[PDB]
Amino acid sequence: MTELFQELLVEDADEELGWQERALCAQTDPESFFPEKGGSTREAKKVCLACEVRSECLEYALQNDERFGIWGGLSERERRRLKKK
DNA sequence: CCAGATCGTGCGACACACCGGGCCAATTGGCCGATGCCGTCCCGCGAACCCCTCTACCGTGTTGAGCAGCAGCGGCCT
Ligand code: SF4
Repeated sequence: MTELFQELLVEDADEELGWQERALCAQTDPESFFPEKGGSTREAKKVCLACEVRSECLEYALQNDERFGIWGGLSERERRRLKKK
């Protein structure tokens, strides 16, 4: 349908700062990614599943070692066990 | 002519609509409490850092043009 022939051939920016700009969650409620009280961690996991820079997000999160929120489709203890493994 | 598409109607299934129950998984996220390394500070000494002081064969010198005010002088006036 309205796919623009996979981004088409009309582009003038020819400039990218980094993989932040390709983040899908930026098009989405930030609050849902930090479940307070008990919360849930599956809808935002589904959102991350379709992210095109999931690997980069996971790598950056692990390298900087944030212990809050859900990054790369994984929550805190998945990151912790991956770090410990 | 007359037979399937369309639709009427019917029976069933049925994917949930409800609105209410009764428990549970995941997943907590706090810092609880205990343990440990770094920032700040107070000397301790020493290198340097800046200021002050003194040395007595003796030695004695660095263009043109325009406009205006002041000093010297010739010459009355008394
Ligand atoms: S993987 Fe990272 S960048 Fe992508 S949507 Fe999830 S949190 Fe955002």
